[PDB]
Amino acid sequence: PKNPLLEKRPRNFGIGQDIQPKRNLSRMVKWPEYIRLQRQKKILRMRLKVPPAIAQFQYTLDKNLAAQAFKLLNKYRPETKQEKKERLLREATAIKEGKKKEDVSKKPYTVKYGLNHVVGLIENKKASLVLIANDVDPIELVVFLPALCRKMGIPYAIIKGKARLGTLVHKKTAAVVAITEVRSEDKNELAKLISAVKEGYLEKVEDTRKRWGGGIMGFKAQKREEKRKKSLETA
Amino acid sequence: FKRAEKYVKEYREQEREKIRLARIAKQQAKLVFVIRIKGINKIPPKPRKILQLLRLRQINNGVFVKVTKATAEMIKIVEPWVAYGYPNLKSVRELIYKRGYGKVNGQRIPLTDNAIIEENLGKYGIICIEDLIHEIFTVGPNFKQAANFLWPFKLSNPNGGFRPRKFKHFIEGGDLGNREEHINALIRAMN
Amino acid sequence: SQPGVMYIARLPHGFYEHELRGYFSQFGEITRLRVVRNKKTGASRHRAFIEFADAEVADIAARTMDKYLLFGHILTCKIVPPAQVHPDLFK
Amino acid sequence: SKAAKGAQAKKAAQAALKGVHSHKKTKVRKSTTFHRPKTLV
Amino acid sequence: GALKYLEELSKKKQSDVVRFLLRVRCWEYRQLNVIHRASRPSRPDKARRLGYKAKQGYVIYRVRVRR
Amino acid sequence: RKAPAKFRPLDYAERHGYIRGIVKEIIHDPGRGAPLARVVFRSPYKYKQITETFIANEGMYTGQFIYAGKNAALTVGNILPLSSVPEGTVVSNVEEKPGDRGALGRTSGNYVTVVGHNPDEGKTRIKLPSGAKKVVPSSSRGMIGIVAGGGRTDKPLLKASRAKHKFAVKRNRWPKTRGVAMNPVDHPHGG
Amino acid sequence: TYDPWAPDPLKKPKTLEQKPISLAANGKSVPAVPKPTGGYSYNPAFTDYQQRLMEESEKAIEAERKRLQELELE
Amino acid sequence: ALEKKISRALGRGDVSNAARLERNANLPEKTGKPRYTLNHIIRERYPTFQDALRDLDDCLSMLFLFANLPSTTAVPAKMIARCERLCHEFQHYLIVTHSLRKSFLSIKGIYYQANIQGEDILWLVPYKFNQRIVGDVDFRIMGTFVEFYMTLLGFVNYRLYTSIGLKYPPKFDQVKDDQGAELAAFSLEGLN
RNA sequence: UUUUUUUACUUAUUCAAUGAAGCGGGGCUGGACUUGCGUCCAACUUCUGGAGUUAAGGUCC
Repeated sequence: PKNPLLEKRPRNFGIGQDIQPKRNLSRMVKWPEYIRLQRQKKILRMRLKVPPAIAQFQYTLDKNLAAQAFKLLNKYRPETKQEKKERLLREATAIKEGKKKEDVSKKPYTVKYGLNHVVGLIENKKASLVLIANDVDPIELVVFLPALCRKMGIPYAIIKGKARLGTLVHKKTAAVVAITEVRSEDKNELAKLISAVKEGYLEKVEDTRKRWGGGIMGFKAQKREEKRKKSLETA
Repeated sequence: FKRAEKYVKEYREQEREKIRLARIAKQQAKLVFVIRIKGINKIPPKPRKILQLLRLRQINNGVFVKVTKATAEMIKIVEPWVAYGYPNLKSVRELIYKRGYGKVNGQRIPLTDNAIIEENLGKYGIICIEDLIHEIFTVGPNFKQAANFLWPFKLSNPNGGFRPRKFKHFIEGGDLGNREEHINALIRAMN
Repeated sequence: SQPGVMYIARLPHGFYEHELRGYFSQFGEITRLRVVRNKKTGASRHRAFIEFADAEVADIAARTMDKYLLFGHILTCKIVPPAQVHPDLFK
Repeated sequence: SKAAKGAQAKKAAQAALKGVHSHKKTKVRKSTTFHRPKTLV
Repeated sequence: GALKYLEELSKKKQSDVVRFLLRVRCWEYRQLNVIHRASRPSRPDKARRLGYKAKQGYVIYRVRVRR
Repeated sequence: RKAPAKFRPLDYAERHGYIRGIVKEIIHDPGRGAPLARVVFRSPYKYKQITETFIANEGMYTGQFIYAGKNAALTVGNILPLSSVPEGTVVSNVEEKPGDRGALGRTSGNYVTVVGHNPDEGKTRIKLPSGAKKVVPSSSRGMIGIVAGGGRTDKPLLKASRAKHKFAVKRNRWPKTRGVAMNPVDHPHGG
Repeated sequence: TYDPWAPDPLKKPKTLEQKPISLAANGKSVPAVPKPTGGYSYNPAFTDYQQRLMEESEKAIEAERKRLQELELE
Repeated sequence: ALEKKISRALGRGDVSNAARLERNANLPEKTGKPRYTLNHIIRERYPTFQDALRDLDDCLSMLFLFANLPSTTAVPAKMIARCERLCHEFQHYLIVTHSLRKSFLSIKGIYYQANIQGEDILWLVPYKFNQRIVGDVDFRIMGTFVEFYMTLLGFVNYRLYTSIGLKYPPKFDQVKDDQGAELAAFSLEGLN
């Protein structure tokens, strides 16, 4: 049995009645200027008409193909500081016993990175696959890269994360990575990934990459225009 | 949502397990300590039944097993889900003294006194914790009774004390077969 | 309303009737499914037909799963038109 | 319903193409005032 | 590398892509302070040919002046 | 002078219902020919109550309850949007736009007459004290009645001292020297 | 190795040298391990066992009497 | 800050860097010692060895209790093994100096009274059984007490062994320990 | 493809207010017309110079 002295005291939150409860006012928060600036920058880029050379960066690899690309590319990460020091120690010992460094050091197969390096590789057609980060600021660094890869016949894909590519190449960020050569036990995997990129990204974005982006209205403007069209259709 | 790669991986795991179990069935006294570890998510009915009789449902459950032909066949069957080896006297003593629970009335009762052992196993001449340890370690005539009285040991995860490796399992699958005396390192770390 | 038939090819070893039904039941209800298998040995021939009850559900599944890289295989997922569906396809 | 079947198809397609981490937590703010957070001195 | 392409593209200031980038960046820099620090150059090829290096001790400051 | 004579800021309570205030004091504002009324409202969001300063309409008194909002009644001292009053109603401190807390019809014995409504575009035609016709948004507020202190200018000032006392707190230029009484370098009328 | 017993405040404040609070009723410092009496032996003397039994028995009688009194009051 | 760096390495996938940075953490689950060194605190809190010998009652009761507990996250298994090792070393000193005076079998445990340098030291040891960690105690603050007392007992053991002219720490045989030697796994020989 | 006219829009720019508090769109309930269920319009305090703030309570643990 409950205590008879316990009482229910409901509060009425109508106008002129009891004090309003504490609600979630996050939609109307007076944000700091940097937060407001970055949000309004994103919104302005959504509002304006985006030319196709910039708008094509909104189409990237999906989750499965990006995961397969990173599954291949994590086997070809560059040398670490400790690995390079150990290799240099072995080469120094080989020089001391009178052998060339190539006798104890084999040919390396690493992911090629660095924007000028990758651009030169594309120009000399040494690159077999190119992955371009979708969030490079300034965008002019990579805006010509799909056209360069299309002119030189190189398979490319736009991928999410310069930080994700930096994890591959032991950096904070990486604007672009390229695969030129892999080992013979991964040549079949590289060919399959290249064919998967060609069939599942490039053919699917062949028509959408030429279209203008942006031009999206806000929520209240969209509702106003829908109401206006409904009124015009009714009358 | 479940991925198609998960479906294909699960089929290949089940076909490998079926081939291995068929090979074991076609091919047809020491003390071992067995710890249940994380393995394949889908378990075939015969390994599931062997885990039923070995009381190895939850992860980090440990049991003592007398090595016979039937028990060796069971251990070989449930090898991908267990880590087993030969425990030493220190491991057996520390396990029974620090994590020792008995099964009286179907209940988990900690071994806080010799009276529990005397009224539950006194018909077999086991009247103290040291008598229980002697039966387990020397594998006496009443090893089955002693091991059935002993509740499965709940071993701890050392990775839980460090935040960057908080979700990591302590024992990684892949090192199949008998660990022999190297199970004692795991027992010392987790007990 | 009108059922929709999806033809899927380049299936890897492991994508069989149970896995196909379990995967595409997430997209929608499946009424019929078959895997092209040889009668001599019982092995699959890496092709299957899945007819869903619902046509744009089938279209959505086909557009999602087309050119999917799965275990070294790039899946093919097309929609069989109702004019070209065999009346004895799902025997 | 047809709309329910279509929504289920959209949800399955979205989970297949983008994953299952579709949602994000945001702070409930009972005030419209933002304060500079207190950091280590 | 890419900086030759950046120079050739920076020549085309009345093209659609450069005009769009100039418009959005003009709005952003008008929203920012009159003098403020830039984390990296917005024209890396121009900064590099004027003598900027990505080395500890080189900084970039952005400034607007009334014309 | 302590505070400007303004309405409450246009909030949710005035936009959708009504909020009650109590008139505590009717005070003299130096430099202004009309009295002011101090009115206390509740805060809908906190326990502390809010004191406002209105231009007092005639017939208002201390201890009187007044009501501000869309659903307020048509009584002297109440503050209503112009869409909530009929044609022919006179009002005081009429907002030019909804939310500027009062611009038109503020001095003693003055008012603004609601000539008409255009409900399709949400506009209201009003007549100003100078005789001008204006169109304002219908959500603009006004206080029902005529500003108190009317007939002030009927009494002659009769004395240079009374003019001096009037303009000393008003800061207006007094005494006024004629431009024709000046030199040609002082005024264009000089000479 | 290290063998001890052999601007920063190199001297401790006397507030640290102040003794900790004792929760004992007489206000004196309780030993960390109190000395056990004969009534706590595993095989105690009959007199000490009977003394402890009598004390705990009369305490139990008083506690149950108080509990029944409060139940009657309720 | 080091834990943040280890989390960054694990998130980026640098397993070797994560392991190398984890070696600098000095985790108790790996070392058997407290995460933070309290050696400077010991001298401040005990100005004299006589003060340490007077706090030995609480120290020995806590450490002899915790040598029989299961491994938790607060006190890991290697820490518990080190507590048992320190208790065994103290018992060996008492044996070789014949400093044990009285022993009592109570209903709560075994009381021991020894005399070290004219100070009476009384500590209580549980019977060898399963010990119940109830929720009415603050077990993590008990673990901090254990870390402090194990740091104190290490220095006390070193001072006593050096006073009686024995090398410290004593030789410990892991094979005999795994066979169950307990006290017998220690070999005491003279200094130099 | 371009030049003029008006004719809408919002994102540049401009103005105002606020402690950036309830904006826009749906749902629930009630009322009106309508077609035989779509709109719009309303929820909440008016005899009194009182008081109103630390959530009462419901339900799963």
